[PDB]
Amino acid sequence: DPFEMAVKQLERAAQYMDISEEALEWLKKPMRIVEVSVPIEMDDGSVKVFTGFRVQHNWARGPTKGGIRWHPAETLSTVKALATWMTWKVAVVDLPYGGGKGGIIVNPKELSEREQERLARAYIRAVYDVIGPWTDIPAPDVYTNPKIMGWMMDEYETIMRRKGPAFGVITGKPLSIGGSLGRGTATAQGAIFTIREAAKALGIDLKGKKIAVQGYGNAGYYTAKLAKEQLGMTVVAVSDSRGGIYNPDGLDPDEVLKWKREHGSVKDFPGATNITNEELLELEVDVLAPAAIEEVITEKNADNIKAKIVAEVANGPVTPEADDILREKGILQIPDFLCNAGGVTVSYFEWVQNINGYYWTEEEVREKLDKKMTKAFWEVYNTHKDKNIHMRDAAYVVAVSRVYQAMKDRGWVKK
Repeated sequence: DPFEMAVKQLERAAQYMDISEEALEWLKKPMRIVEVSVPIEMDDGSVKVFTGFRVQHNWARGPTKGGIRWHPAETLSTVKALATWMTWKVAVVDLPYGGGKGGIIVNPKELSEREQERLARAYIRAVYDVIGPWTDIPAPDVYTNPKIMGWMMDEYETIMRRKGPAFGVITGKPLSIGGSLGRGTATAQGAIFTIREAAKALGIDLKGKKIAVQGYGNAGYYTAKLAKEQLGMTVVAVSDSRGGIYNPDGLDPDEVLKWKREHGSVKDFPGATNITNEELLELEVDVLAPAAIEEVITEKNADNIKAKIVAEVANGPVTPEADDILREKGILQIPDFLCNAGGVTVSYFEWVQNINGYYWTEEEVREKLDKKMTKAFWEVYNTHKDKNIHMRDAAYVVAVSRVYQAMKDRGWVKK
């Protein structure tokens, strides 16, 4: 059970900090869960009803934030756990946000464009009473895209009768309608900033060093590319689901992406030796950035990791036992929800731009993301050094401490 795992993680985090029992009990339960029926008209004329969710875990720090998932395997427990996880994600980077999450149990591959638009509009019509620019701001997620986000924003604006900033009700919108610059490279840019801060903390100069990226999707490719130009590092290995490649002299991320786009995979790249993901994770490098399927570092390969810095771009790619093993080896790990917090930070920036009615440029968005990521990483690392605990635990302590302080300030909990 996902919610049980989230609650267990929260209890483990509370073990390393001084938090009252009533606050822990408050945080173990989402503050509002909304389950609604989503009726749409199919192209054949029949009416189908889908199950939609909108979980608002906590809003002590501000309006809740979280994406909407369109997956056939969606469950209320998964949405609750992801909302609980969104709370700490926005808390670690000091955003004025709470935790939220949505989801519809639907297979979008079986739905046409008109049916998808009807589904988005009906979901907005169903959850309008619990969402808003200052109440709950949805976002893109798995199997959802900026097109659906724009449809949802249009439906919300139609229902609201344009009485306020309807652009700010939802993030990830297209640039033509309340969109924000720098959204495509948000996660990779945040990961690069955290990697640079980690190198500064460890005293390593990344100029001319080596990086290996596990996973070559959007985040992985942009991370490798970002690193290559901004950090000056040498990309020596990238991998895909089919396989991976290695080159001591370095790989060009643009050429690798073009070859992957042409042939469907990064395998058989010219001048590169084809390798499997398992030895790619074990390469002698300085930075390792798993940006693919989670749980890639376990008991089998934990002892064989030779990277100095492990930037968990993906969602929890390292098991807690592997976490302890790598910590014993002196390898610094950037926590998963801290390394990839650039996306939510850029969504917050988009919300600020929509609320204010004034839109920034690429440079400003990139200067603000730099400040936010640097401050969050340094706070987490200072907690690491002071409490002599695992980085992951330090980030959890920071997030839970911020949420607990916000709850105490409102008077929700008296201890």
